[PDB]
Order: sequence, then structure tokens, then C-alpha cells
Amino acid sequence: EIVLTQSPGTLSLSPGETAIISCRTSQYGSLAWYQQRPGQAPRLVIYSGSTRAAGIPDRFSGSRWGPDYNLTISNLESGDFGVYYCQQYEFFGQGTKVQVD
Amino acid sequence: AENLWVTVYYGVPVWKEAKTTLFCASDAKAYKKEVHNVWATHACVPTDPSPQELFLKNVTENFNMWKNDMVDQMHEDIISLWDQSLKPCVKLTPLCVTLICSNATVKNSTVEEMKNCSFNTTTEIRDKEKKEYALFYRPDIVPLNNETSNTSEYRLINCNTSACTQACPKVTFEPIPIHYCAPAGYAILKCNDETFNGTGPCSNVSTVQCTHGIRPVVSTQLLLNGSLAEKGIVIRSENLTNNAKIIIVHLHTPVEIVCTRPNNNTRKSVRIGPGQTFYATGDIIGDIRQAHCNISESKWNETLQKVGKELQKHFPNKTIKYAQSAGGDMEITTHSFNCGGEFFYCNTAKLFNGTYNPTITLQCRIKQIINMWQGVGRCMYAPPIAGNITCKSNITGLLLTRDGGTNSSGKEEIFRPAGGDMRDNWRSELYKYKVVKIEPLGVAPTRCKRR
Amino acid sequence: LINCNTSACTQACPKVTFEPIPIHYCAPAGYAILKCNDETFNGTGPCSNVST
Amino acid sequence: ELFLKNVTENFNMWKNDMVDQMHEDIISLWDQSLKPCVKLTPLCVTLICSNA
Amino acid sequence: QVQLVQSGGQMKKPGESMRISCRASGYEFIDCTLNWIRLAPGKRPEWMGWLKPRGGAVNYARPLQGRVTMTRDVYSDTAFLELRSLTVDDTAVYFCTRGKNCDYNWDFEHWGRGTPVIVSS
Amino acid sequence: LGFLGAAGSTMGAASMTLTVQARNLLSGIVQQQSNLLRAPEAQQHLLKLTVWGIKQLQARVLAVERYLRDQQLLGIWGCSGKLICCTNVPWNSSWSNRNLSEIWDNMTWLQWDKEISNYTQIIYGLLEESQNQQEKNEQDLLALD
Amino acid sequence: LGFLGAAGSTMGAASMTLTVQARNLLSGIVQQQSNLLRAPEAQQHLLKLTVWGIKQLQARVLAVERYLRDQQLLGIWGCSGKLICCTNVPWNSSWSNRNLSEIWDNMTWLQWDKEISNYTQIIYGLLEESQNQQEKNEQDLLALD
Amino acid sequence: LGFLGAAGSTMGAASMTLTVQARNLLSGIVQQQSNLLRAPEAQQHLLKLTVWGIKQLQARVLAVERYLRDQQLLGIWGCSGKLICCTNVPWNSSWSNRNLSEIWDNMTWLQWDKEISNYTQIIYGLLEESQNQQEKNEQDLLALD
Ligand SMILES: *[C@@H]1O[C@H](CO)[C@@H](O[C@@H]2O[C@H](CO)[C@@H](O[C@@H]3O[C@H](CO[C@H]4O[C@H](CO[C@H]5O[C@H](CO)[C@@H](O)[C@H](O)[C@@H]5O)[C@@H](O)[C@H](O[C@H]5O[C@H](CO)[C@@H](O)[C@H](O)[C@@H]5O)[C@@H]4O)[C@@H](O)[C@H](O[C@H]4O[C@H](CO)[C@@H](O)[C@H](O)[C@@H]4O)[C@@H]3O)[C@H](O)[C@H]2NC(C)=O)[C@H](O)[C@H]1NC(C)=O
Ligand SMILES: *[C@@H]1O[C@H](CO)[C@@H](O[C@@H]2O[C@H](CO)[C@@H](O[C@@H]3O[C@H](CO[C@H]4O[C@H](CO[C@H]5O[C@H](CO)[C@@H](O)[C@H](O)[C@@H]5O)[C@@H](O)[C@H](O[C@H]5O[C@H](CO)[C@@H](O)[C@H](O)[C@@H]5O)[C@@H]4O)[C@@H](O)[C@H](O)[C@@H]3O)[C@H](O)[C@H]2NC(C)=O)[C@H](O)[C@H]1NC(C)=O
Ligand SMILES: *[C@@H]1O[C@H](CO)[C@@H](O[C@@H]2O[C@H](CO)[C@@H](O[C@@H]3O[C@H](CO)[C@@H](O)[C@H](O)[C@@H]3O)[C@H](O)[C@H]2NC(C)=O)[C@H](O)[C@H]1NC(C)=O
Ligand SMILES: *[C@@H]1O[C@H](CO)[C@@H](O[C@@H]2O[C@H](CO)[C@@H](O[C@@H]3O[C@H](CO)[C@@H](O)[C@H](O)[C@@H]3O)[C@H](O)[C@H]2NC(C)=O)[C@H](O)[C@H]1NC(C)=O
Repeated sequence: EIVLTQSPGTLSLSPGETAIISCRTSQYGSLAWYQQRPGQAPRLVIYSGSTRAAGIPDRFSGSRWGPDYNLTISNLESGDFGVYYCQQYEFFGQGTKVQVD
Repeated sequence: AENLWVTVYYGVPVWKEAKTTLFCASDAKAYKKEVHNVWATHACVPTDPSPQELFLKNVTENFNMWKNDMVDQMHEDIISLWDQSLKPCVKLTPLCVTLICSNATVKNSTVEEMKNCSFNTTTEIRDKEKKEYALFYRPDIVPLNNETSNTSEYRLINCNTSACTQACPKVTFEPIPIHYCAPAGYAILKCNDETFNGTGPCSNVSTVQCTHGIRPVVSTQLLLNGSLAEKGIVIRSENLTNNAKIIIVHLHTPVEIVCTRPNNNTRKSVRIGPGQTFYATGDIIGDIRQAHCNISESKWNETLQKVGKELQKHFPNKTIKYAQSAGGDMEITTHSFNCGGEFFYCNTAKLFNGTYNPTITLQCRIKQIINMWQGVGRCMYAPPIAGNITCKSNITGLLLTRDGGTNSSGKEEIFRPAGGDMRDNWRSELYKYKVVKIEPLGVAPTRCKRR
Repeated sequence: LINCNTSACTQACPKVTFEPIPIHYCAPAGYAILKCNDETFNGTGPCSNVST
Repeated sequence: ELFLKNVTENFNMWKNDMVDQMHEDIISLWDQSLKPCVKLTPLCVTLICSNA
Repeated sequence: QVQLVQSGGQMKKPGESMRISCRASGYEFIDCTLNWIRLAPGKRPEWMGWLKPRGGAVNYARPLQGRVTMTRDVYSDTAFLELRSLTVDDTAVYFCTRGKNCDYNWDFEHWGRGTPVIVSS
Repeated sequence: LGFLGAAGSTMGAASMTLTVQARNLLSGIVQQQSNLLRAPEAQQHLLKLTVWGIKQLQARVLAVERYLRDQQLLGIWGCSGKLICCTNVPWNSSWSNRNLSEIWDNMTWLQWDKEISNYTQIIYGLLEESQNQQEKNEQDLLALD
Repeated sequence: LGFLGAAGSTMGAASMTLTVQARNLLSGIVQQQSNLLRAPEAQQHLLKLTVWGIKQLQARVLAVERYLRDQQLLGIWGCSGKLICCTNVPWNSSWSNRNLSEIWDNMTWLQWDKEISNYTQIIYGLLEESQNQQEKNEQDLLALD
Repeated sequence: LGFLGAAGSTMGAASMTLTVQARNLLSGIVQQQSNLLRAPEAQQHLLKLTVWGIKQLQARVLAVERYLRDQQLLGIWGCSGKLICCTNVPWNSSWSNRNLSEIWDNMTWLQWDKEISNYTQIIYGLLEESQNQQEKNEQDLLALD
């Protein structure tokens, strides 16, 4: 019973590199992302599709063009890779994650 | 361009929105005898004897029911007036003592809710005490299955929150209308056009010097005595997918609803101080029956199908199903309802058992230690009324919540009834009437020369 | 005491005096006061000798 | 003060409002005098007297 | 600045009831919403409920209708969650959270410490 | 009713009905002695302290402030009373350059006043310069010899 | 004192003393900085909440409301400041046709405007259209070419 | 800032900057909608009874009283709006006789009007009778035939 999805599923890249994540496809909503799991409860990273959240590094910024909705993640670190989530209204994704090294 | 055209025209029409307080206006004929404070307080001002309006050509303006602020102004003002009404004439209560009750046996049969209860108070002389019949209504006692309530004896429900205040016996409570006239430098704009979704431009616009009367009767999940819609059925709700937000549905046609407190009753006075008079029911007479309400099945069923078919417009192929109350406290789940000073809580399960695609009856219970409004303080204690009480009203709208969870195409959609924020009682009618200021210093370059 | 089936009597402040110290009245701008100097006035009807 | 020539006016004492105005005001000021500095009285207990 | 406190995780057996509590301090409870979120590794997060302490509206998620219950207590300033007939499916971690402001409820600025729940047999 | 009866009409039509705003910006229907209402009956309880008392006084004095401030801003330019005035100052280079035809033929003030708001201070400064020039010239004219 | 020392005199005499009411129409002996009384000594208890404080503010604001409303009704006809004004409009057919001699010779104004009260609005309308004609003529003269 | 930017300067310099007081004498930075401040955020508790509510109402109404009274004293002499005015009566014999040179060459107003303060009522009476002569002559001109 799912309408929301995101791509790409699993990504492999070294620490410090840059990658691109996107959420799909057409369902309306106030889009958002939640940070990778550090081990405790996660934190926010962005509001309203393109508004970087308070108290967050400047490595995060998204873009929205109707159905097209993408996010770039720059300068990854071993302290920031993990299981992160895409929010549309109430549902969530499929299980996206990024592994370091 | 001769002189390059600098000049000024006095006045000019132009306006911008602005936060600002509003003003009272109520029919000042009958309530000169309510010297103690009440909603449409006698002072206020007498109403305009000649309300006026005009239709404005080609005016394009966008209303917005959720963004405006005057509703919050009222939510503060009416609460403050309530407190100022129960600030004087109120006898703080040295109640909540060791006490005992037992089964009523008015007739040989046992009554349903009352229990004939002894009560040791303070006599006029502070040294002495005496026993009298007194207050018992089952929702307002801390229970136990033993020969007493509570761990033992009993106490009134208030006495670990705050001191309940006695309501003034002489102050009536009846919801007559009130009007609002902004002061000079301000005016009111009215969206006459129909089929309005609560936002976006409204074309048929008229300017009205003073807002029409509104009865701010408090209630939950059943709008009552509200002005009927213009035509058919509408859904004035700020965005449907936002299930957190509440959904308001408004009816063009009315439906009769009647409720009755059938039992005869009489109050007996009790003294609790030098000049402080307590009140509670003294005795009960005649046939015993619970408080209830009556409603016609056919009209209710018709209204629910009309609401269902109209709200289905906002979805392509989905179907709907109603359900009983969500849960939690009696205040929100049951149908909060007021007439004459006595209060009714009514279970609403029977009214929402239907589905989409002759005289129903309701169970109800009385409550008298009311944790009204915020639930944080200012707890009041109404006095019971003599004789029988019957009251009727025109149901006008309902509050709906969209639940949530995971959904799929071809699945069923479920709504539930809920009350909650009392602001959503007054947002129903006062969606009209934006407040606005005019800035009478328009300018534009035009040719001229002084001399 | 006689008071305790009517209302709670209030103590009078010992520091507050009580005397019939006089008071004048006077009106704000836009208003004025008129006075009938004439005598033998029955409480109604025209008064001739009038001063402001 | 000034005397006004030829002024004709009908004084009427019982109709005028200002007497009621002050009848309300003095009572309100009385209350505002005995609202503060006042000790609410928990008197009226058992007492017993006799010839002085 | 604001913080949310929890009593920690409690492990239990399949097929039974359980309770868990949370509280908030500062930014007064009586005005603004709350919500519960489920975190199961190897499975997606699933929103549970949203409670208005002002008047007690509850909007229990349909997939767990009935066996999940919740309430509040204004004076103590707490939030009780209840559920009945737990299974291994509810192997997860639980949180009490709030939105930034009191007009949106889908972008949660403040999260509790987290509280695991495991049942195996 | 002021502009509330003729707000949206043509550019020229607005000038013909500027006058009835004098009643509509001082009295108010309900605050005080108006064109429909007078003092209230139960004024003994209005003069005594009340929740709505402060509201009434606030509304009255706010209306007074509203009228007086703009009336002074109009008066200092020597335009007092004259519902249509005129100044001895040209218009600045920027903002400028919009044709007069549509502005009076069909346009209405509702769509015109927005874009001049941020530049509105500049007109006050230029009018102030005009009044300065006018008063010095008046003083010199007084100097007969 | 104004007409409190000159009310009942002749019409010609009345016009000769129309000025001093300006002090008598705004000042007030007791409410504020009058011609006889300054601020009171025990103002610490004046500023703190008191019944007579509300009385003071009520009286002041009512006087201000009154003066502003009258001066506005006078100003809109172009008569601001001028204690004697003049309008470019005739008088209607009814109510008229009274001989002028008694009105100026020995008449006193206390009995004059009793019968003019019900028709008083009509004079305001006539003066209003007078001002409308005057301002459009001013605009036409302003239109040099 | 009004005179607060150019108070102690020369006599002639003061006349050139009289205009920015109109904003300064009515607005107030903090009482109301100023040139820097608007209505407060938590106005629900400003409207409800509070000490500083009485303070703000008192201050605002006192400012209105002040401006209206001085404008009216200036208005009655026919000098409304005109920042520089002129009256139809020469100066009395006593006090008189001080040379003009120092006063405009180097004096500033601070030390000037202290001696004129006790005689100011005389100037008011002289301007008053001047206005009386002017209005009767206006009536005579009005008497065409
Ligand atoms: C929604 O809209 C509908 C439609 O408008 C509206 O319907 C009306 O609702 C009311 C109830 O809210 C219906 O019932 C009325 O109830 C009256 C009973 O109250 C009496 O007692 C009050 C207190 O005094 C008692 O106690 C003192 C001291 O102990 C004692 O001396 C007295 O004798 C009395 O026992 C009293 O306030 C009240 O009304 C008086 O005072 C008010 C306020 O000053 C004044 O406005 C009234 O005119 C009256 O003077 C009353 O005395 C009931 O009496 C009343 O009228 C019936 O009885 C009187 C007297 O017997 C008859 O003359 C009359 O013809 C009636 O038979 C009235 O019935 C009311 O009936 C509904 N309207 C209709 C048309 O049915 C709803 O309220 C709105 N709101 C909701 C939530 O639905
Ligand atoms: C209330 O409920 C709403 C759902 O009922 C909910 O959902 C949506 O929220 C967004 C807010 O971000 C609203 O805003 C936008 O609405 C447009 C309307 O479509 C028309 O206009 C677009 C113009 O959009 C351009 O600019 C945006 C950035 O602003 C770009 O992303 C976009 O790509 C464009 O560059 C126009 O393109 C549309 O054209 C169609 O064809 C083009 C070309 O193929 C497609 O690119 C496009 O996607 C579309 O297929 C069309 O003419 C919407 O299209 C935008 O995507 C964006 O959604 C929505 O209006 C709103 N939904 C509705 C139905 O109103 C709200 O969030 C909710 N609000 C609150 C406060 O709770
Ligand atoms: C004092 O205030 C309390 C708070 O409103 C009054 O109600 C009591 O509230 C508590 C809150 O937890 C109730 O607790 C019970 O907990 C058990 C735990 O198993 C649960 O099964 C019950 O359903 C309930 O939640 C308590 O029952 C409730 N009532 C009483 C009598 O304590 C309380 O009535 C006030 N008065 C007194 C004398 O406590
Ligand atoms: C309680 O309040 C009452 C009321 O003012 C106080 O005075 C009592 O008033 C009643 C009114 O009827 C008096 O009744 C007596 O009735 C008989 C009937 O035969 C008549 O002959 C008497 O002349 C008188 O009218 C009563 O005497 C009077 N006093 C008392 C002590 O009851 C009363 O004092 C207050 N205090 C108490 C403790 O009652």
C-alpha cells in the first residue's frame, strides 16, 4: 500500500565525495528529508523542498521541478553516512542508504 | 510635461490589511435588567438602527479564512468576559470534605444517577456543624465499590486542581447575537459570491459597514444555530489532504433536533458562610427517565448522503465510510451541548453508523462540575434548574477528521467526528468580513502649477 | 453578631479619616453650567435673573 | 461668573441627571475606600456576656 | 531550546500489553501537538498517531486500529502510549516528537532519546 | 460611506466624491455620537471599569491619531483644506516614464498605489523642498525695501 | 468666557466676540493644563488606577472628539480658519421667504435655529455641491491649455 | 528630530528647518505607529488591563491635547498652515526699544523669549483685536452695495 518511492536505492562512494538523491514521482506534498542515522534519534536537514534547516551544515541543498525532485549531498564523511529518509506528507521511502568507503 | 507634473489628491481609494481590535454592538433593549455581567453586556452600545451596504463594481479581492486574526481576538475577548462574569458574585467553595452517600430510593425503585447523600457543612456560627441532603451526580464523585466512594468517604472531583467557583444564580445565560463595527479609518469587506473554497479571489464583493449578528454558542462536533448555507452543500476546509487540519461541512437545509431533561426537579438552599449561599438539587418528583434526544432518520440519512456525494467530488474514484467517535475524554467524544444553564453530554455513536454507495434516539448524561474551555483552571459549578427543561436547535454543520495510515486505489476512506479547538466553532460563520485599513494619501504625477 | 446571616462585614481602615470635606464640580470643554440667581423659585418654570 | 442680559430659561430640578451621577459616584468611591485596608471578619463564634 | 524525556526501552514477550511514557518541558504542553513514530531496522518507519492535548483528538493509524490506545494528563505534563497484544512485528524503537511551530506536523524539529522494544519469545 | 461607495470607479470619478469621507473618517457609526447612534443607556456601568471600556477608549484615540497624523502631513505642504493641491517641484528621474493615457482612461488607484509605496518618501522630501523654497520666497516678497 | 458672557446680545455684537471661544472650546478649567490649573501634585496616585482617572481620560477624549468633528465639518466646505465664510450656492425654495429686518435688528439666536434644525442637513448638502463645483472649476483653471 | 537637530543655531538658520517638527511633534517613537515602530506583538495583554496601558493612553492623549491647543491658538489668528505669519497691529510702547542687530546676527532663541514670557498674553490680545479688525473689514468688503 505505497504511493511514495525514492531513487537511487543503495549507493557506494568514498568519504568526501558527492552524490545525488531524488524522490518520486508526482504526488503532491510538503517535501522533506531526515538525516542519516548516527545511532541516536535523527535530525532534520531541510524544509519546504529547498529550505535548509536550522543548525545543519551547509553541505545540504535540494531542488524541485514539479514531479522532478532532486537533492545533492556534497562532502560526505564517515560521521554522516547511514540510513536516511525522504518525507512527502506522511509516508516514507523504500529504505535508501549510503555506505562510506 | 509642464512642471513635470508633481501633485497630490486628497483621499484616493486604497487599502491594506492591518491587525486591530474590534468593537461591541448588541441590541440594548431587554438586558438593562442584567446588571451583573453577561455576554451581550448592557453597556456595549445600542445597535445601528439602519444597517447599510453597497455592491462595489469590479472589485477584485482575495479572502482568506485561516490567515485572518479577528477570530483570535474573539477567542481572547469572550474568555476574558467569562472570567469577568465569574469574578464577582462567586462564592469560593470550602467543599470537598469527608462525606457519605447511598442509593437514592426516591420511589421504592432506585434512581439511575442521583444518590440521596448526607452532608455536614459549617453552620452560620463557625463552631458548629449540621447535616443536610446535598449534591450527588455520579460523574462528579471519585468512586469505590465499598460502603463509600473514593478510597473511603468521598470528595468532589475538583479538589486536586483548583477552587471551583459558584455561578451567580441571578446571572442568566442565553446566546443572543452580537455585531462588530470597526472604528473610523477601518472598514469591512464581504464576499457575496458562492461556492467559495475559503481562499482565492472572490468576485461578487460588497462592502458592509458592520458585521451581521452571530450567536457564539459553544459546542463540539455539531454546529447548531449557525446560519444556513447559501445553496446546496459546501466544504469550507483549508486543504483536504492536510489531515491534521479539521474539515468543516456546512448545510443549506436545516434538520430539527430536540433534547429534554424530562424529570421535575427543585433546588434547596444551603448556607456555607456568613452570607454565602450554596445550591444543589433538593428533590425529584414524578416519572424517572434519562435525558435523551430525538431525531428523524430520513432527513439525517438524506443529509449524510448529500454530504457524501458532494465531498466525493474532491476524489476521482474513492468511496467513504463513517465511524463512531475517536476516543479520549468525554468532553470531545460526546456531543457537548448547552441549553438554559444545564449541560448535556450525548453519545454520538448512533449518528455515524451509516455508509455511502424512522426516529433515532440518543442517550445523554448531565454534568455539573464543568472543566470548561482550557481545562487548566477557572472551573465553574452551575446551579440546577427547577422543573423540566426542553431545548431545540437547527443542526447546521459537522467537524470531520480524515484519519490517515496507508492507502491504495480502490480502498475505503474513513472520516470520524471530533470537536477540539473551540475556535472552530466561530470560524464557521465569521469566514467573511476581512478587516482592512484605508490610507487616504494617494498620489500620482499630474500637470499643474501653483502660480 | 447581627451581620452573619446577610454578608461579611468589612473592617474600616483605622488610618482613613472621615469628614465632610467639600467638593466642587466643573465641566470639561464644550460644556458649561448655568445658574438661576432669582429667588422664590418653585423648582420649575422660567427663571429670569440668570447668571452663568 | 457673569450675569447674562435678558436670558430666559426654565430650570427644572427633578429631571436633571447629574444628581443620579453623583449618587452612583459617591457609592463607588465608598466601595473603593472600603475595598483596600479591610480585614474580612471571621467573627460570629460562640460568645457570652453579662452585666458590665 | 527544548528537550523531550523518556523512561527507556522495555523488552517483553509476544502477545501481551505494554505502556511507555514521555514528557515535555518548556513551550507549554497545552497548546501544541505531539506524535509517535515507529523505527524498525530492515523495515520502513511508520507514523503511529498524533494527539492534541488541548481537547484530546486522536487519529489512530488504521493498520493498528483498536489495539493501540493513548491519552495524556495535563497537570502532570506527560503522554502515555498504550498498546495491546504485541507481536514480533512491533520490534522497533519509539520516539515522542514535536513540530517546529503549531501549524505543521510533518517536519519534526525535536526528538526524544529513543526507546527500543524487542520481543523474541 | 466614503470610498466604500465609489472605491473601484474610474480615475476621474474618484475626485468627484472625495468629500463624504470627512464624516466617514472621524465619527464612526458606533464609537461615539454618530450619524445613527448617541450615548448609551446604561452608561453608569460603562463609566465604571469594564473590559470593553478600554476597548472603546483605545478605538477613539486610535481614530484620532489616524486622522491627525495624516492631516498634519498634508498641512505642512500648505495643502490644508484644498482637496486637490499643487506644488512647485518637478518629478525626479527615477522612477518615471509611464504614459498618462491608461492611468486615467481605465486604470484605478488599486493597481497604481503599490509600486509608488517604496518611493513615497521621495515625494515627501521633494514637497518639503517646495515648501522651503516657497517660504523663503514669501519672506523675500515681504521684504519690500 | 465666550458666549457665557455674551450669548444674549445683538447679532452684530455676537459676531464681534466669536474669537475667545477657541480657548473656551478646548482648554477646560480642570481637566488639563488650563488657563488656571496645571498638573496636580499627587500625580503618582493619579497615574495609578482610579475612577477619576477614567473620568479624566473620558472627558479629554470626548472634548477632542467634539472639536475635531466640528472643525472637520467646517473645513470640508473650504471655510477652515475663516470665522466668516461664504459659499457659491443659492438657498432652496423651502423653507425660506422670511423678512430679514427682525432677524438682524433685535432677534436672539436661541429661538432662531429651532426651526432650522430639521432642515440643517439640507444646508450641508448644498454646501457640499458648492465645494464640488468649486474644486472642479479650480481643476479647470489649473488646466491652462 | 525637529529643533533637536538645529536648536541652538542662528535665528535665520532656525527658520529654514521648521518643517521636520510636524513628524516629530505628533508621532512619538514608541507610543503608536511611529517612523520606527508598529503595534506590539503581544497586544492581547496590552488591550487587557495593565499599568502601561494607562501610561500609553495618558501619554498619547496628552500629546494630542498639546498639539490641538497650540494649533488652535495659532489657528485663531488666521495663521493656520503658514509657517510665517503677520498681524495687523503695531507693537505697544512698553516693553519695546531693543536693537535688531545682535538678535539676528548672533543671538539664539534660548535667551530671547524669557523676558517676553510675562508679556505674551499682551501679544495674544493684540493679535486677537487685529483679527477682529480683519474680519470686520472682510464683512465690509462682502458688503458690495
Ligand atoms: C438556538 O436557537 C433557538 C431558537 O431561537 C433557541 O431556542 C430557545 O432556547 C431557550 C433555552 O435556551 C428556550 O427556553 C426558554 O427557557 C425559559 C426558562 O428560563 C426561565 O428562567 C430563567 C431564570 O429565572 C428562573 O429563576 C428565577 C429565580 O429562581 C425565578 O424567579 C424565575 O421565575 C425563573 O424560574 C430566566 O432567565 C428565563 O428568561 C427570562 O429572562 C430572560 C433574560 O432576562 C428574558 O430574556 C426572558 O424574556 C425571561 O424574562 C425564564 O424566566 C422559558 O421560560 C422561556 O419562555 C417560556 O416560558 C415563559 C415563562 O413561562 C413564557 O412566557 C414563554 O412563552 C415560554 O413558554 C423559553 O422557553 C426557548 O423556548 C427556545 N425558543 C423557542 C422558540 O422555543 C436556543 O436557546 C438557541 N440555543 C441553543 C443552544 O439551542
Ligand atoms: C494544499 O494542498 C495541495 C494539494 O491539494 C498541496 O500540494 C501542492 O503544493 C505546491 C507547493 O509547493 C503547490 O504549488 C505548485 O502548483 C503548481 C500548479 O501547477 C501549474 O503550475 C506549474 C508552475 O510551476 C512551476 O514552478 C514550480 C516552482 O514553484 C516548479 O516546481 C514547476 O516545475 C514549474 O517550473 C506548471 O508547471 C504546471 O504545469 C504542468 O506541466 C509542467 C510541464 O510538464 C510540469 O512541470 C508540472 O509539474 C505540471 O505537470 C501547472 O500549469 C504545480 O504544478 C507545482 O508542481 C507545485 O505543486 C501546488 O499548487 C499544490 N497542489 C495543488 C493541487 O494546488 C499544497 O502543498 C497544500 N498546501 C498547504 C499549505 O498545505
Ligand atoms: C486527582 O487528580 C487525578 C488526575 O486527573 C484524578 O484522576 C486520576 O488520574 C490518574 C492518572 O493516571 C488515574 O490513574 C489510573 O491509572 C491506572 C494504572 O493502571 C489505570 O488503569 C487507570 O485507567 C487510570 O488511568 C486515576 O484512575 C484517576 N482517578 C483517581 C481516583 O485517582 C483524581 O481523581 C484526582 N483525585 C484524587 C483523589 O486522586
Ligand atoms: C437572620 O435574619 C433575620 C432576618 O432579618 C434576622 O431577623 C429576624 O427576622 C424575622 C423576620 O420575620 C423576625 O421574625 C419575627 O416574627 C415574629 C412572628 O410572631 C414577630 O412577632 C416578630 O416581631 C418578628 O417579626 C425575627 O424576630 C428576627 N430576629 C431573629 C433573631 O430571628 C435574624 O436576627 C438573623 N439572625 C438569626 C440568627 O436569625
